[PDB]
Amino acid sequence: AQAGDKCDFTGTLIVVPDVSKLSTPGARAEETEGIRGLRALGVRDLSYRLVFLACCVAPTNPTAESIKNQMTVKEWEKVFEMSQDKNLYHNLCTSLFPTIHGNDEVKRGVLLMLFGGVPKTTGEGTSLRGDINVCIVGDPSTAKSQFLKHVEEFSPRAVYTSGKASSAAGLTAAVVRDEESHEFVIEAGALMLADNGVCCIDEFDKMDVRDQVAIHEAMEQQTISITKAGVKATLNARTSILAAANPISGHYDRSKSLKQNINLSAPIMSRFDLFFILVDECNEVTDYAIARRIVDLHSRIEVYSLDDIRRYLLFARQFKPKISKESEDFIVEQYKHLRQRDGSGVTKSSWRITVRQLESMIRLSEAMARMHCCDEVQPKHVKEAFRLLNKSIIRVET
Amino acid sequence: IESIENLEDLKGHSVREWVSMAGPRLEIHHRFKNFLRTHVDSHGHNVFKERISDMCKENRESLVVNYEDLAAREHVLAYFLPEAPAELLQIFDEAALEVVLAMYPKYDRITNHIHVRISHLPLVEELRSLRQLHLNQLIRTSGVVTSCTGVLPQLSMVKYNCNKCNFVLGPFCQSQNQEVKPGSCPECQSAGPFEVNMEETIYQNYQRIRIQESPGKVAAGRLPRSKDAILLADLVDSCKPGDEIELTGIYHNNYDGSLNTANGFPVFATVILANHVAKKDNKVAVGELTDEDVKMITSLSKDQQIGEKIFASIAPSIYGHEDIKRGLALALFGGEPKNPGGKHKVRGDINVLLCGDPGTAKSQFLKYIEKVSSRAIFTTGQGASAVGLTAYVQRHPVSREWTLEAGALVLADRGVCLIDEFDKMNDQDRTSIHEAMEQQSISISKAGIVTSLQARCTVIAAANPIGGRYDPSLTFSENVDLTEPIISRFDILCVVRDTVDPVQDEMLARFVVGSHVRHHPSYGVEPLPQEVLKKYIIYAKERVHPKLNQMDQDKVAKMYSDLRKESMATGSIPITVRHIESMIRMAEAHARIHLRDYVIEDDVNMAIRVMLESFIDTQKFSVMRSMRKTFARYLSFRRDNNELLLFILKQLVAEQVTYQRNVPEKDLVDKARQINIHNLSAFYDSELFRMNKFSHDLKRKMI
Amino acid sequence: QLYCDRYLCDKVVPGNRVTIMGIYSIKKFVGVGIRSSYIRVLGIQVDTGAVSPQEEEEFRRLAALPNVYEVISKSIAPSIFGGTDMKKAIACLLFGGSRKRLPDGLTRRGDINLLMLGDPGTAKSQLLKFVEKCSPIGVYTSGKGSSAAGLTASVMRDPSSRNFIMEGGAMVLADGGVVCIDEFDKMREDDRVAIHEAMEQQTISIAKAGITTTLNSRCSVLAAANSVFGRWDETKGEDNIDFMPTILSRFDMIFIVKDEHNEERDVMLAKHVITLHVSALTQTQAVEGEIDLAKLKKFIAYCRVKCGPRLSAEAAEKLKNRYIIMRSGARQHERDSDRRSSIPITVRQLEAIVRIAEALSKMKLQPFATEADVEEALRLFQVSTLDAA
DNA sequence: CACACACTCTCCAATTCTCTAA
DNA sequence: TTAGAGAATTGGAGAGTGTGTTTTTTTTTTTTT
Ligand SMILES: Nc1ncnc2c1ncn2[C@@H]1O[C@H](COP(=O)(O)OP(=O)(O)NP(=O)(O)O)[C@@H](O)[C@H]1O
Ligand SMILES: Nc1ncnc2c1ncn2[C@@H]1O[C@H](COP(=O)(O)OP(=O)(O)NP(=O)(O)O)[C@@H](O)[C@H]1O
Ligand SMILES: [Mg+2]
Ligand SMILES: [Mg+2]
Ligand SMILES: [Zn+2]
Repeated sequence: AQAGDKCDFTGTLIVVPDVSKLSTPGARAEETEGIRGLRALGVRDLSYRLVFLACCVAPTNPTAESIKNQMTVKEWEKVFEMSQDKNLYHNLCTSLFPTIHGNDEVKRGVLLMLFGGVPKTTGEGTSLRGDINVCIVGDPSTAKSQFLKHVEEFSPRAVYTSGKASSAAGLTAAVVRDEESHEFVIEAGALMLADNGVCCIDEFDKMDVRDQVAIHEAMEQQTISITKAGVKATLNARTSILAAANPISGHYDRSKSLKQNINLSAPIMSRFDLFFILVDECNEVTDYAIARRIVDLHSRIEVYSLDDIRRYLLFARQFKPKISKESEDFIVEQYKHLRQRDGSGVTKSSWRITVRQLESMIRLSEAMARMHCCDEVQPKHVKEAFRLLNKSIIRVET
Repeated sequence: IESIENLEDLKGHSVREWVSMAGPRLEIHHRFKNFLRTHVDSHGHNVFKERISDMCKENRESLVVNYEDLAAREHVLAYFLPEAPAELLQIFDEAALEVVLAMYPKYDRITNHIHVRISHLPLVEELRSLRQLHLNQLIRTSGVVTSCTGVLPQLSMVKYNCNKCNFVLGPFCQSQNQEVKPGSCPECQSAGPFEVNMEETIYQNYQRIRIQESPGKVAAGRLPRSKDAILLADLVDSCKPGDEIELTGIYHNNYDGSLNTANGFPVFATVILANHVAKKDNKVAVGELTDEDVKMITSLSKDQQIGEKIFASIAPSIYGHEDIKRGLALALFGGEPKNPGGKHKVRGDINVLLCGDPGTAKSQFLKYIEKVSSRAIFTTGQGASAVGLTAYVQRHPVSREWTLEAGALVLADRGVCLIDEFDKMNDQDRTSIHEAMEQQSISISKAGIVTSLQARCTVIAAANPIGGRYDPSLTFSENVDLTEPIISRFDILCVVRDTVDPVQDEMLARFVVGSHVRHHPSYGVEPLPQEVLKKYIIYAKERVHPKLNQMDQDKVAKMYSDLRKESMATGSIPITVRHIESMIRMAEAHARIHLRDYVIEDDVNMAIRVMLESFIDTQKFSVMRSMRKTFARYLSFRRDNNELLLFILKQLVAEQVTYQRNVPEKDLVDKARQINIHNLSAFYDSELFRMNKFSHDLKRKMI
Repeated sequence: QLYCDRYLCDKVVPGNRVTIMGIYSIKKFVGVGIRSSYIRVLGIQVDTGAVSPQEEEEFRRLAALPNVYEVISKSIAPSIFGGTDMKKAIACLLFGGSRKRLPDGLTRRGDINLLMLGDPGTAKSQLLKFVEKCSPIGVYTSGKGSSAAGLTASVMRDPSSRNFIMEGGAMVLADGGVVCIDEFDKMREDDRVAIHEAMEQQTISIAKAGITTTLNSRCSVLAAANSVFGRWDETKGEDNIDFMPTILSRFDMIFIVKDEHNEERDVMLAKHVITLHVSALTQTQAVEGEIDLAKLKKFIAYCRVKCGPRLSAEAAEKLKNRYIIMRSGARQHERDSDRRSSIPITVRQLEAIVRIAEALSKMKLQPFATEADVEEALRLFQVSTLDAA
């Protein structure tokens, strides 16, 4: 049991004497009056305190082989059904995001963010990022926060946080004086708490400057390096980020690029694998459908279940797809296309296509192959990943 | 005592008493002696002859035995060792002393005991996972050293003067458990205020360290567990606060009344009796290098293309950036500190600044340097402070007097400090490193402490320009936002750009996708393996020291003078006087890369090239070409000189033909040493003799 | 820990470098068998309050020869090319003026405060590192790494006895010598205002935790700083300085140092630096026409303890008239600019000229400062007045 | 220092063993 | 068959020895101002 856990303790209430008052051959002795008159106690008095002696502890209300053995034959059958399912992409999207009307591409991007790529270690020992980062920009009336809420209530080990900090440690970490030791110690932030998980950062445009700087290291190198008085540390932050942000002045303008519509700097922009934009169209049929869906969710409600998707995700994430040679050629040609296309706006403030976007294409194709439980990435996976990435570039430009 | 043919049949005993009795004790003694004498490695080399010889060369009193070798060669000793570690380590120490005095009969003058240390024990444990089942067993743990006492003298075999008569009480052994009380004098029975005989008492070095779980192995928001460990004899000062270590030792418990009264239950204090400390930083020390390793290093230095190999070995998973790899290689190997006349210190370390666009592998370069280098400190932007970088004063945790403590720059004193997001720092935090960057010291005057610490590190920083995108319309000074005092403190100043170029983009994409294929969980010149590179680096840094005899002062002086002129013209970068000393440092670093004991014009030309190319890189687009032709035509980009050796060869052939008509390679190299053109291997690889139909052979020596 | 006994008591003070000869021993009235160790000192060799007569008469000779000022100046930081006026001012700072107490009990400062301010890579830190080693009493500290308490004096409780005690800072440790404050522009303003009293009055008045006293801090401040914009950036003028007039008036000389890009200067400087790096292996042979640092240290100590000069009457008249002229010039410059200059020209600058003349005479062990000494002092000070105007 | 607790040792005499008479 | 006088063993009184004790201020540092 760990501090903060709510646990049921089964055992005995017992009584523990003040043992410092007792003198014995083994060891000699060191506002209410205790009981008196024992030989071991001498002229002193013995006080008591109540202590619970737990024979059992459990929570109060709760490897690859390990997964396989833990789960049941019916769960195996359901996993196999999902692995063989046609339209699995859209089925998982609809199952994860029932309240969301439309935004089917954003649903796909968030699903691949959940599946994630394959982390790798270079020959020299440096690590290549496997996690996928996604940012959803949109007007405050759009579904940007609802995507984060659905992800957080679906996935285990995930954190929801605002860009503005509720604590001295915001997103990354802080150094604070211990109240018991009077000594500087780490206070963990949202990314550290979301290590090997998903961090859903709402109002990402409103970060404090310490987080605005340290998120650079946290998003790409997946570490938080601290060098302060009393503490030197490298803290693991191996997290996938799902950010949500507002345009400057509170509404989006399609005539302007995303770089002009949000306050994120180019280094921060380069970290994200996918960007999405939500504009509140004043379309009567869309409002009609939104009201229908919401009130149906409140009144009538009282494909796949979230537990089934949890089991399938946990099963599928253990796959490590490999790159076929033809899919490698497809990735190379697609990146050449993307880069030479970006050359038409590199002089005019485009979301310039760095090498991080090549590696984001690699990550997204690997996530596709993981979703299909494939041993090897294929040109179909590369094409779908390129579709999402390319559409993000085009929507970012206009 | 008859030899015991089977130690393995305990015959109902436990291991402790079984090895404590005489028969199995002598059998273990003989087996360990035979193991030390006869154990050979995969090449057939007697490893322990070499190890004991090195130990006796260096007077080190301690012998590291690999548990893998012990388990492979002599099974039952490896079987009993973790079960009864104190007893078997005592027997091993006795046997090792016998073998050592067989090899070196006079080593008793240097030592009276040999400590056998055990390494690579498979019984690895997490600190959070130690249980009562591990008590009195040899465990292996990992953690960060968070506290250290000073090296203190501890009684080991103590003698007491009698409080009344002149008798001295017999040798009593100290236990680590309790104070030894003398008892009563056997001459007269007095038991009064006895006192230690300091001169006849035997002491041992003592140091108590506290280790805790490493901060990256503890969970976020969770408090770390910790253990005390006792270091005795030559294990003291094996580590300092902040060191990541692996600790092999006996997990030991004893009664503590303080814990009993704190808990209300008979809880026993625990401590680790350390047997072997190995810093996870220094996986290979200079003492670990074997004759095979140094033979490999020295023979590999004779390749004569080793500079290109060493440059290519810097971050082998990064395409391109040859200038970055060159600068980082020079910084990683480093120059020599000098102090002419004992009154004028100049730094030997080379500082590097990588400025440029996002997604250009600057951080990956920094993490590579962190991984490859011993004594690497990594820090980032707002995560650093002036105080944390340099040094900090605190109340001591227990005694509460003000005490100075080491910051990152002090902890990296003979290593590398890596500062990512360098432009994102505060000015107050960034100005702290000036003294450490140039004067290589940190002077603190706080709370009664007035002292200077050594901070002789090499700073490698990464930064972005203003707006997160480099602008060729502007110079470096116009788009960096840093100021002249900090800009001038960086010897090598690199600009990395992410401009579109389709052929390079295609090649880079193929390299990146190939890297992702190669590293799945499963330039031309070829690099070294990284293990070999690490061994090569530490040998080059510690066993080799370049010395400058001459460097053709006119060339560098004229270069510096007109580099100052053009810097004043464009305003791109301040040049001050530090660039001259950067030239000397880079030349020494290249000499160290080649393992030269003396610097030469090859190294000087390399340093000249690095300086001129980086300065040209600081310029604008239009200005850059004019600067290129300026410094290229007038100053020294000494690529090659094949024409002189070509016509020397032609002259020698013409004279030889004229002599014969009416050993040429020896004639050629004789003339090549007479003239200052000694780098003849370049001519033998070049085309200029080949299309003129000459050829060479080191055996026949005909051309 | 060191135990000293009988005449070894007060043979050394904090800051002294020593070679101890002693018995390594345990105290004899964390762990069980742990004993605390110390050295019982049996001899002390201070590495380096007395001059042998041979050193004494040699110092008389050295003061007697006519170009002693030039010899001293060439001895200041011999590895540094150029900066002759700065080296001369540093020599004046090392020797110091003469401290005085007037009939009404008021004290006049004798020490000389010097600020080097300007471009990077101009050997300011090397000059500080030389002066800290050459001065008989000398401490080096970074402005960034210092505080008000750690510079002047700190108050703290002792774990051995619960009472408040004082611990000396940089100024107290350097009392009688020089504090070399590198990175002087980097220190906090609240920490920088701590040293005003210790700079002018040469005292540190503490009233904290019940203990109320006034310690001595009779030490020179030699400070190094950069411009507000890194380089001097000559169009900016007075905006290059963020120091207050209060602190700036306490500096006798303010050498504004600018890195001049001249081609022959750069060639000579580069050849000097290259030869300096080349010559590190040459067995450290003796040199003509200069004083070794170990000898110049002793000579400075001898002159300081022996000689306190005064101004001659005619010399004082010269100084008076020149001071009035300089004051009128400074007033008219500020009036023409319609803005106050960062460097004020005050009565402390008059007394600074007096101190510099007395230091020049003290180099020669002359009881009186001549018109020549006053002229040289005014020449050095008019570099600082150039730096003002 | 000095005044209470905590512990051991010794001596003294009270009880039980042995042998005898009522 | 009971019990009482002389000798030996065991209970415990007490004499002697050894142990333990009687909110405050200045300064730093990170984060928050
Ligand atoms: N030339 C290259 N060869 C190989 N990988 C590259 C190259 N350029 C960029 N990358 C990859 O790009 C990713 C980002 O590298 P990184 O070092 O974080 O960029 P950066 O220089 O730090 N930009 P920034 O953090 O904004 O200052 C890594 O996965 C690198 O492997
Ligand atoms: N005239 C000179 N002669 C010899 N070495 C010099 C000279 N000028 C500068 N240097 C060298 O330049 C380096 C920097 O010297 P330093 O003392 O730090 O100057 P600085 O003005 O204090 N630099 P900064 O702290 O940025 O203002 C040292 O290695 C000096 O030896
Ligand atoms: Mg970076
Ligand atoms: Mg300086
Ligand atoms: Zn005795």
